[PDB]
Amino acid sequence: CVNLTTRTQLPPAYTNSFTRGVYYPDKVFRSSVLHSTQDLFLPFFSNVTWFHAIHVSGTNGTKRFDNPVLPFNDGVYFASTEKSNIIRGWIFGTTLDSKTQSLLIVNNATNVVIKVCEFQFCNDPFLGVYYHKNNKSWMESEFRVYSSANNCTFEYVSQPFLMDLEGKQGNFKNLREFVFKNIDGYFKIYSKHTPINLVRDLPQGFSALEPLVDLPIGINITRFQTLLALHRSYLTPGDSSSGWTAGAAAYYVGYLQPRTFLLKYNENGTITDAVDCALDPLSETKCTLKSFTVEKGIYQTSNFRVQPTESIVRFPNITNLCPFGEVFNATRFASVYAWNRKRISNCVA
Amino acid sequence: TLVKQLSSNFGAISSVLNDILSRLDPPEAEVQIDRLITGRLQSLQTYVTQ
Amino acid sequence: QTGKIADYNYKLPDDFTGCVIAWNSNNLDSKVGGNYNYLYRLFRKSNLKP
Amino acid sequence: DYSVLYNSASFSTFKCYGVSPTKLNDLCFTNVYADSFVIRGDEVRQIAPGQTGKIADYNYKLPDDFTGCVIAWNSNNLDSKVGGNYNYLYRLFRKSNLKPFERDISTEIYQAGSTPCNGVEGFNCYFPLQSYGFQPTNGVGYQPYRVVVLSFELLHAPATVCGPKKSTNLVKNKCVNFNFNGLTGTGVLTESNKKFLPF
Amino acid sequence: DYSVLYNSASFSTFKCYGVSPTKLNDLCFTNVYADSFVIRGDEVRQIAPGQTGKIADYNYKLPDDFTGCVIAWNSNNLDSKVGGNYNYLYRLFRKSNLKPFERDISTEIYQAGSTPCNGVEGFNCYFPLQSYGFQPTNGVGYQPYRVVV
Amino acid sequence: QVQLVESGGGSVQPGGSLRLSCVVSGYTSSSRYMGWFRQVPGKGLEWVSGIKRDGTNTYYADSVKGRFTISQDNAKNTVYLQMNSLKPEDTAMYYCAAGSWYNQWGYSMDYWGKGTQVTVSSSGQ
Amino acid sequence: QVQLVESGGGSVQPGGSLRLSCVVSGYTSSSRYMGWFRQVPGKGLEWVSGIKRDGTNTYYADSVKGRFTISQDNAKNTVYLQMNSLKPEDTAMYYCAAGSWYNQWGYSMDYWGKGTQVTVSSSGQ
Amino acid sequence: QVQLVESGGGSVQPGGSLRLSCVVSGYTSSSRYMGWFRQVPGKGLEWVSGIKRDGTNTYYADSVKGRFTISQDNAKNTVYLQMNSLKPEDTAMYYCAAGSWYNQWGYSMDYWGKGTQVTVSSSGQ
Amino acid sequence: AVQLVDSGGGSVQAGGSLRLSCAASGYTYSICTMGWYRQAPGEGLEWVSGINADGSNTHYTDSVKGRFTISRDNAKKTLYLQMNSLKPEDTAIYYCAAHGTYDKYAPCGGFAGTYTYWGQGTQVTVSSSGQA
Repeated sequence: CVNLTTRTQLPPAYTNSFTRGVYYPDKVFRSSVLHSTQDLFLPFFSNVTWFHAIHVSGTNGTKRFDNPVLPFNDGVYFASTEKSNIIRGWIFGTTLDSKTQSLLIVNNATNVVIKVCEFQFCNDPFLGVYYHKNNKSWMESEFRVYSSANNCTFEYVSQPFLMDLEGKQGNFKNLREFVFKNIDGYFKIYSKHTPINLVRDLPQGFSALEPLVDLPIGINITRFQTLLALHRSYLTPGDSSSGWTAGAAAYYVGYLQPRTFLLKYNENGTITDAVDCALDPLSETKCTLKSFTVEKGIYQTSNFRVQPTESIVRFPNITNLCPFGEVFNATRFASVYAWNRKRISNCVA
Repeated sequence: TLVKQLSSNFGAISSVLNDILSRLDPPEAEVQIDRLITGRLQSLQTYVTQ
Repeated sequence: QTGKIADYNYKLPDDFTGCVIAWNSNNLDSKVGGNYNYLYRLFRKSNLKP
Repeated sequence: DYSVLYNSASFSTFKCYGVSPTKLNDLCFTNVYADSFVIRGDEVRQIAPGQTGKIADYNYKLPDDFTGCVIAWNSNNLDSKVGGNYNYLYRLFRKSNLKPFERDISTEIYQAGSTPCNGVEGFNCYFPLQSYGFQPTNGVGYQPYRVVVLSFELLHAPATVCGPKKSTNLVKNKCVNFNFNGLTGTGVLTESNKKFLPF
Repeated sequence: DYSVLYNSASFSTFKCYGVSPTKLNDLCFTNVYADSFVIRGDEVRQIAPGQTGKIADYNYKLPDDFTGCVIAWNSNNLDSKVGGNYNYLYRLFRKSNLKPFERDISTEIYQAGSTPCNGVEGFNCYFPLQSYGFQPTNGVGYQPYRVVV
Repeated sequence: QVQLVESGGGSVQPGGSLRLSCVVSGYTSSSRYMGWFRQVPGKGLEWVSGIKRDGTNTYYADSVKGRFTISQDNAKNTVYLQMNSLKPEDTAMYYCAAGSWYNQWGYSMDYWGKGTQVTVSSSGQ
Repeated sequence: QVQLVESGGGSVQPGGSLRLSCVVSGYTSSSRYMGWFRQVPGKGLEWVSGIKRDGTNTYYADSVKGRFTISQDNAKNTVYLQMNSLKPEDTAMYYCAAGSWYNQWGYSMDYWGKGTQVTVSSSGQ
Repeated sequence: QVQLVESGGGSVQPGGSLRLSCVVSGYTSSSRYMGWFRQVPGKGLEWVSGIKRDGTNTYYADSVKGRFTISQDNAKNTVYLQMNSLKPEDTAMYYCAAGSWYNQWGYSMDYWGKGTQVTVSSSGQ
Repeated sequence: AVQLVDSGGGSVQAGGSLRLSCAASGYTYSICTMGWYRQAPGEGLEWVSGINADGSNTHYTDSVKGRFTISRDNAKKTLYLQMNSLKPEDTAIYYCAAHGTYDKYAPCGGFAGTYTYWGQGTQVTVSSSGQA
């Protein structure tokens, strides 16, 4: 484990979720229908924190990146805009030191690896070498993230999903969306990869993430953080003394919450557009009428109740106290062989 | 509204009659199936009255 | 438990529902070497019932 | 697929203590543990629960409520070479009896005298291990026996290992009860033009 | 007079399935049948509608619409011997579950594996019956139990 | 799927006291019925006591009145038998059984425990 | 505690006959399984035959169907193995082991004996 | 079966420091609670402090806040009560006692110690 | 009593070669078949090389392959062996012992019996890095 040299901290930002984060809630085929589903979704038009991995700067402040530890809550929506594939995976767990259990996901460059062990994760994990003059440019040092790999419960390997990137130019080329959800032991990862043309924000549109994996782990997961590949600067042409460098990259984190959505299944089994039944009054109208177009009129959508502010209790004046003073403040007590007995009834003790 | 209401549990463990049937013993599945039958009769009767 | 006081002065059932509260009475009793107003049974033919 | 195991007749011992041997392909479990080692034939009895003995007390113990199987067979073919296969060892003396499923790999000198030898070997100070003298001319009571113990545990985690399942088909214009990977129903099965997405 | 039996506390199990015991004295029945046999305590559960197990599948099965009373009491004092009472048997293998109230006293050899074994010779081919080892030292869960249905 | 765990037995002089505890694990409950039966060597099982999950129409044999008391704790899923005035015949093997005592149908003793022994003797076990 | 003692070994011309018997002493019965095994020098044991006391779950190796014939004598606590028409292959070092083949659980060859030898040759041992 | 041994008493000038040790012997423990009390000549008993083994249900009297600090050593089954800035008021006989403080159940004081004396005076004891 | 003192251990560079010895006393060299072992820190004892009492087999272990020269001198009753082309995997504690006495346990008989003779055990480290 290496504690890096000097990180330049900047305040976190925010963006607008738009109509992004909708995934196939189940593995069922429905053709040309509208389906109302209650599930953990990313609320439409939400904040979504926005983190950078852009080392390059104007020589004023360099070494800008972000790998904090973030809570998991009920779910997570990760998105990546990166023409570098420096994000390589994630870690999830409750106490990510060595104690309970931990789940590692890392994509090598040709075969993604998932493992569940009581790791000993580094305080600031990263993927070792990612520059040339070493094990090619990329290298996924599984020991730079963890030092201990004891008592493993699960291991799995499959074809990669990070390396769908096409072209390395023009800001960012492929938006990559993942959704992580840990329900009844199963860890479900949904993903979809879509070309992008703009910068600084998600693209307007609707993209239904498909299920990648439903791994039967059974761990709790309460926090996580992103695994980022970093060039190691002790041989590079630029600023090569001891430290590390990176390129240009950014990722998006949002938190799912339980919402009711209306989904449009095409003549195929494809989700085309969806409505968030709690965004605004018009959306509740659309959901109650189960349609995307509402005719002129007045519609009873929901009900309104003034919830109670507090709670009060009132019993009577509490006065008929029992005479314990006559038993705990008596001048003389009885002999143990001839103990005294007093009957107490019809009084408040 | 009539076609829907075939996806309602009406208090049973599932709306799919076979899932209840192929996932419990007869004496325990009878009550669940009776609950579904009662719900579906009520739905059909409401439809017919309307 | 068993003892002289328990078995011959005051015995509680093993399913007792009440409370026992004891506090030193050295200020109340034990004034001088002339205060011996309290007694306890030392011999009996049989153990007391609760 | 436990079949290849329980109908072979090549095993000197195939004994299960909480599950019927021939009925293993149906019962299924969350985790299985294949323990493996080598012992002598006369010693196989001690791979079972309850009994007492040198392995039962110092090398490998089974809990009194074991829920697995023991599978032992001769390996005089493989282990005893010509004049001795001393590769294998076992614990002769230990301070305390092992708890079930506990592995002690230490090489501490066992002390029985009044003075800790502390690295000295002699009277009442013995190396904790002794080696098997496997020779092909020995009696089967001393010959090598490969032993495998399959322990089964049912945790709350999603059950993972289950035996194989049969399969049959009757497709067109037949009213059939059908069970497609847990999707149960009744009806007539017909070829379709639908275009389900891969998943 | 069924009340004498019910109010005796000499029975570990007395469970009726379509009639409350307290009412049996007031009814008149058309045909009444008593089915007698010995099982072990851990198995007295299976004598009830809808249960599953060795007894409920291969030895004695009650219909789902049963109407009657199951009575069971320990017989460790008349059915277990110091040297072992091996005179009580139960079916342990069978190709299919019994139908309700269907008896089977066959003793043909059951092929358990994949070794065609017509005859006494063969591997993984077992005698279908198995004898209870009713040692009087057995835990009550393994002691004999007389059951009348 | 279920287990019953007995403890608290031993030996005591006549006229002493004891308490036998049986812990239950593996029932959805609803209508639990936990009871103690007594096995005198050379005889069969005899009723000692029984109690429901809060039902409390308890049972005690004819010759066992007064001496024995039955208690329960649903939070710990345990039942206890307080033993008092141990008269010599109370030397026997006590077993706790679990089942269901329905008002309308009857009772079954589905499961039995490991058991423990009690010795009313002048010199202990 | 228990001892197995064999007898009846020797040499015979090909196509002959032999009789290997062995006695057990120290096993409490119940479900005795006594089984004959052969050892071919340079190979592991091969099941020859086996039999349970009165359970008659007899086993005969595939290649030896008819050549062997197993029998018991429970009063004498002995097991007999008749052999007829010894082919040259049958030469091997023979043992009999004692165990217990409970039908519900499986077989374990708890104890092994000393052994005898069978020599199929044209000039004897 | 039990024996509580006190030590460390004596006399000290006002505003000084002292330390009293108590040793327990004969407890199966589980939920030990040790309590220190003080008796000024001419009245009953007043709580000084009390703790549970590893439960740290520590008690301090209103007046002794800060004056009295207390600690325990389970390995040496001993309890130490140190005092700083001894006012003249705290001159009294100090006793250490043991019992069981079950949180769901209440507190009991089964046994009491031999006792010692602490004298805050300008000329010693 | 019988003793087998081991010596010759030390940290050596990978790709090099070293040697170590076992001095045996208390028994005649020809009585017992002698050999060594190796103990990985986290794994059980393994057999690496061994010499026949007379020198007939002198068998070895294919884990070390052909990187061996074992030799026992009768005058000193002392066993020697060497490592070539050292690699880190060879890092382990090597022990010395002599066979010949193996326990004889009859069916349900007595497990207590004579046992072989072991040595002391010397540690050998193989690494490409230097030492302070």
